[PDB]
Parts: sequence; structure tokens; C-alpha cells
Amino acid sequence: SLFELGKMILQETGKNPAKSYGAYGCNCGVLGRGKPKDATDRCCYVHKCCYKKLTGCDPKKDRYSYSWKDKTIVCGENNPCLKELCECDKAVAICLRENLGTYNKKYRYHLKPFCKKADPC
Amino acid sequence: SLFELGKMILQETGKNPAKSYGAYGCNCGVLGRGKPKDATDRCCYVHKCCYKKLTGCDPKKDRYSYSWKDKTIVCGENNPCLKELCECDKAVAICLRENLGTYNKKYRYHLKPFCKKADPC
Repeated sequence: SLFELGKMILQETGKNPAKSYGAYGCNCGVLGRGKPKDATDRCCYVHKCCYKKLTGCDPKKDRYSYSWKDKTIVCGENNPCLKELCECDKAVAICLRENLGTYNKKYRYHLKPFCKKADPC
Repeated sequence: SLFELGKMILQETGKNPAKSYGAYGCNCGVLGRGKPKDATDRCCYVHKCCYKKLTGCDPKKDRYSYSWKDKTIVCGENNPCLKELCECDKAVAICLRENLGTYNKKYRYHLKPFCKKADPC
């Protein structure tokens, strides 16, 4: 769920997930995707395409288990959808840390109508 | 959808809905409900209970038609669910404006474990 997603982002980035990534660019936050503004936004773009592949679970509300082992997110779920879901959130959190170097606050609270439509995943 | 909701909030409050309400208190822009921290937070509590009453449509994704007539949000649906959904979103947008007077930025990115159990809808 968003709880695990936010927690992972916190663990990887060190950043408050809601403030930094609850509404950034065209892909991080509510609504769907859009043409990404930067690398950080593209992580969320990939993340939402990753969500699309999931069936049998709810990426927003369904909680799942993972552990923080050797400072690495280790998804601990047998159930395929939850396991894939975990790996989706793990990927974006890793991706966000990797591109924190070009994070730009100007993209926070970016408005959707000023995002160009996304290509399909 | 969340797009129409966001637009209403902007139209009513004049505020970027993400910055002001994307994470406020225990009910605004956060997963689940919690005891409202203030009046603005209470708007979002009511809004989520409002959503819960809906049968037949999806609050987050289902688009609906409304208009801005004489600086008033005017829903434009006959379908009961889409109509009620629109009114749900309309009411929270208005509620948020009517409570800007006690809006407090300390409730932004509010820590969930400070939230007590919400009353039932």
C-alpha cells in the first residue's frame, strides 16, 4: 500500500515521501501518467506502468510485508501480485534515490493540465 | 475523478490542491480516515464518508461533467452515482474554502500515528 510505498521512499531517499514525491512532475502522485519532466518523474512513470501489470491486489490500500536487510528492501511475499507490487514500489524508491541529484523542487505540486499526455506503457 | 476534484478545490480555494490538501491532517490526501485535526481536516473526513456512500461508480477514476456558473460549481449529471460523486467533490471543495480561516500549515504532512481512530461514517 501507500504506507509501504512511502516507507520505502523514505528509506531509500531519506526524504519525506509525501512532501517530495506525493505531488512531483507529471507522474509522481495522484492521477495517471504524463510525459515526464525529469529523471525523478520518470521513476514514477515506470512505477505506474508497473502497477498496471498487477492483477489480484490493490496497490494503494493492500498492505504487504518486506524487510530492511543489509540496508536493502527485501520483499517478503509469496502471493504473486503483492510480491510484484512490492517490487514495483522497491524499484521506484531505488530509482528516486538514484536520481535525487537532479531532484527539482520547482516540479513539486506541478499541475496536471500542464502535463502532456503519456505514451502507453 | 480526482482531476475534477482537484479542479474544484482550486476553483473554490484558489489554492494548488496538492500543496494545501495533498497531505493535511488525518483525512486530506492521505490513505484512510482519522479523527479530524481541525475543520479543514473534517471537510476531507466528510468527503471520504461521502465517497463511501456511493454505489455504482468509482470516485477516483470515473470522470463527470460539471460547470462554473456564476462562480458556482454546478454539477451536470443525471446518473445518481456521478451526480452524488460530483456533489461529494463539490461539497469538500466548498468546505475547504470555508475553513481556510483556520487552515494551519502544521497539519501538512501530518504524521499518521498522531491520528486517533475516526468515528464511523
